[PDB]
Parts: sequence; C-alpha cells; structure tokens
Amino acid sequence: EVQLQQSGTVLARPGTSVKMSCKASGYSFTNYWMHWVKQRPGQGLEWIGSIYPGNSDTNYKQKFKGKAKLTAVTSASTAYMEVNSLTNEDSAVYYCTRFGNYVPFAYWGQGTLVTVSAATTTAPSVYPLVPGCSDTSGSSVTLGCLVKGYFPEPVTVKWNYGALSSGVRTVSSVLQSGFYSLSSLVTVPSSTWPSQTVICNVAHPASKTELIKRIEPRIP
Amino acid sequence: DIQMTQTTSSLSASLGDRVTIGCRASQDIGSYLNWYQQKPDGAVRLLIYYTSRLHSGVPSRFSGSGSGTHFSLTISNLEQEDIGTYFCHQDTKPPYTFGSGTKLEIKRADAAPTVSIFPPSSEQLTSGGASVVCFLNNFYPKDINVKWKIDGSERQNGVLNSWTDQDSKDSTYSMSSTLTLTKDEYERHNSYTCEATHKTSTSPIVKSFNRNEC
Ligand SMILES: CO[C@H]1O[C@H](CO[C@H]2O[C@H](CO[C@H]3O[C@H](CO)[C@@H](O)[C@@H]3O[C@@H]3O[C@H](CO)[C@@H](O)[C@@H]3O)[C@@H](O[C@H]3O[C@H](CO)[C@@H](O)[C@@H]3O[C@@H]3O[C@H](CO)[C@@H](O)[C@@H]3O)[C@@H]2O)[C@@H](O)[C@@H]1O
Repeated sequence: EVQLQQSGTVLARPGTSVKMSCKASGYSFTNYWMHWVKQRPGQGLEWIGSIYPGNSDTNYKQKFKGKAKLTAVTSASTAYMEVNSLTNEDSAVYYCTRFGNYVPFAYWGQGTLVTVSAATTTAPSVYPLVPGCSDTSGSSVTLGCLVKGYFPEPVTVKWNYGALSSGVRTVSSVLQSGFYSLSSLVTVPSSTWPSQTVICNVAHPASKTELIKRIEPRIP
Repeated sequence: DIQMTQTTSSLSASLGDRVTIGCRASQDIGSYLNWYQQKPDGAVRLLIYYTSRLHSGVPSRFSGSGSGTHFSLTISNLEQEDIGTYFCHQDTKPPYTFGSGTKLEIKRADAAPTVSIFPPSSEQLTSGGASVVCFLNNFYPKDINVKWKIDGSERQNGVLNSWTDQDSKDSTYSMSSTLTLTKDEYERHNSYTCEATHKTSTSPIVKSFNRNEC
C-alpha cells in the first residue's frame, strides 16, 4: 500500500547536475520524513539527508551541503534530489526511503542509477547463441543471447516476453575498454526448440531500445 | 561520525545452521541499531529495528542482540530465502551511518557444471567479429576455472568471465567465458576448446568444436 516510486536511470556529463524524483503513495506525504541514501559499489551505504514535506525542513550530512539539494512538492506527493557538479564519484544507486513512526527506514524506493561519464549512449549489439552443427543431442537444449558493446548500464534480458523464466541464467555485466557486455542463457526441452519461437528480449533504458533476437538452428 | 563496521564482508553457511552477522559502532549507540536485507535486484527491506524488534513479515528465525557498541543479527536455522546482503544502520541522530554490508551465501552440496560451447553466429561473422562462448551450468562451489585452447594453444587474451548470482531456489551458480576474436583471426584457426576445472573432478570437462564443422 505504501509505495515509493523513483525515476529511471540517468546518464550525465561531468560538471552537470541531475534531478531525480521519488513519488509517494498510500500514506500522507506531508507527515513523514523522506531520506536519501547513496550506494556506490565498495562504499556500502551513505546517508545524504532528509526532508519533512509538511514544513519543508531539511537536514544534511555535512559533506552534501551545497552538493545535493532536497525538495518536495506536496501537490505531486513527490520528493526530489538535485545533485550538482557531478564527478565519477557521484556514479551510484540512490534510494529514497521513509522514516517513522516508531520504526526507522520501513519503506524504500527501488533506487535510481546515476552514471556520470563523458561517453555517449551506445545501444547493444545482440547475437544468438546456437549449438554447433556437430553437437551431441539430448532431451534438453541450451540456447542464449550475447549482448555486446553497450553503454551505460543497465540491460535487462527476458525470454519470450517474460513467459520463459524457468532455466534462465543471465550472468553479470562486465566492463571492458569503456563498454559493457553480458550473456543470457536458457535451457528448454528439445520438443520446444526449434519447434517454437524462442526469442530473447533485450532492453537498454538509456538508449530507449527494445530489441528481439529469434533463436534459430544454424544453416545446413 | 559514528563508524559502523561489519565483522565480515561475506559469509557462507549451510541450510538449517545458525548464522550470525556482526556489527560494531565506534561509540555507544544504545539500542539505535537497525538491520536491512538487500536482494540482488537491489530491493531493500527492514528486518530488525531498535536492536531486537522484528519488522513486517520477518520470520521468527531472526533475532537481534546488542551491547551498545557490539551488535549481531542471528538466524536460528538458515533457509533458502535468506540469501542477500545484510547492512547495519545507526539512527541515534543525524548524520545516520551504515555498515558496509555482509553478503550471505548458501553453502550447498558440491555440484559439477554442465558445459556447453557455442561457435560464433553467422550474424556476428558477417559483421566482422567472432565470439566463442563456453557456458558452465549449475555448479557449486562458485570457484571455477576456464581454459581456452585455439588450435591446441592456450589463449588468455580477449577472454571475459562472468557469473550469475547464486540461484535463489537451489543455490547453484552458472558462468560464461567469452572469447572475442575478429572474423579473420577466427577463420585462421580450426579447433576451439574450453576446459572447465572444478573441485568436483580432478579431470577437466572438455568441450570442443572444429570450424570445419567436422
Ligand atoms: C522504537 O525505536 C524505533 O523508533 C525510532 C523512530 O521513532 C520516531 O518516529 C517518529 C517520527 O520521528 C521523526 O519525526 C520526529 C519529529 O520530526 C523526529 O524526531 C523524527 O525524525 C528523525 O530525526 C531527524 C530530525 O531530527 C529526521 O532526519 C529523522 O527523520 C517519532 O514519533 C513522533 O512522531 C509521531 C508522529 O508525528 C508522533 O507520534 C511522535 O511524537 C510524540 O507524540 C507527540 C506528538 O504526537 C510529540 O510530543 C511526541 O514527540 C518517534 O520518536 C527508530 O529510530 C527506532 O528504530
């Protein structure tokens, strides 16, 4: 019932600013402190500050004074954070979270990923992973999609628009020479493939791309 | 600021066993210590607040203890669903501070990988690139070694290795090793082999193909 819905991923150049949102529902927005938390890989969790939307009172961890700015708009039931003078150290997942009453951070947003870089957005290239011509058969088969050369994060992969979730294995992205790659594999019954359409759906929010790759037997 | 230190950054334990995750404060924080669990999708959940009080839908297996400077979250009998990263949090007053987290893995019965090898697709080849993928499926423990041989010779350059998160249901891992070459490099050789070395066997699991398709 209580929900905190944060805005989508952002790519930003060094020295610029970003403003992210946290829309609250299922409670009286103006009667609870909204806090912001920074998660940078290898830096645990860091408290930035909080705001009480009822009277606009704010507090900050000293280092974020003049760096992050917290606002709230009552009519929109939405809390905002604006972070200026962006550096690579500002690349992180940022969470909004509600405090109280007589409990601490009981409700969390899903997090907003910020990537600070001078590199422009690059959509992934997608290639099928298909068993070789001279491969040993069997009741099951493993198929996949190679997702290559994208920037920034993230990429999500689904199979058959989400209908195929069992036997799915998607490895973590790896960063190499400025670009990301990952791979997703699925093991399905030998009577489902090549009998049915097996598609991997590759989404890259930053480029607003929604790609499909049909997995088809090799050319005889 | 109050420095929050967690006992260890990673922990591995068997199902049914008692698990303790520790946290220490640089000053006395009384009972103002909270525990959060983060899942691999980044979702954060409050489990324990005010040192020892359980929160919403938190199983009775969880308990909390504290002296004011030293704290721990205890799971009485580890369950499959307990996988994740656990963070402590002091909220005595601003500025709030957090522990750096303890990643909890399930210790599982040893499982050998199932290995698959994937030649480059015609689609990639026609565009000038060639990736060869070795996929190692559903193994435990996580530690695993992949060796590439091209025409019998070891290659280490242009290889990218990556793992899945531990399987939320059966606690296994999977991983892929991707060998990147140009089409011209790829067409200059015939045999493509990956050898998977895992503690489950002293002999490597070997998968190969010949570019000649024979
Ligand atoms: C059991 O331990 C757990 O509870 C602790 C949290 O408990 C507090 O939650 C309620 C709200 O607390 C916030 O609001 C207060 C006033 O603004 C702030 O003290 C507190 O904000 C936090 O402190 C920083 C500002 O100093 C902010 O950054 C941070 O968010 C407190 O309860 C009071 O609020 C509710 C509703 O308003 C009232 O019921 C209660 O107030 C009391 O009742 C009278 C008015 O109704 C008033 O006279 C009394 O104050 C509660 O203390 C959590 O840390 C532990 O895990």
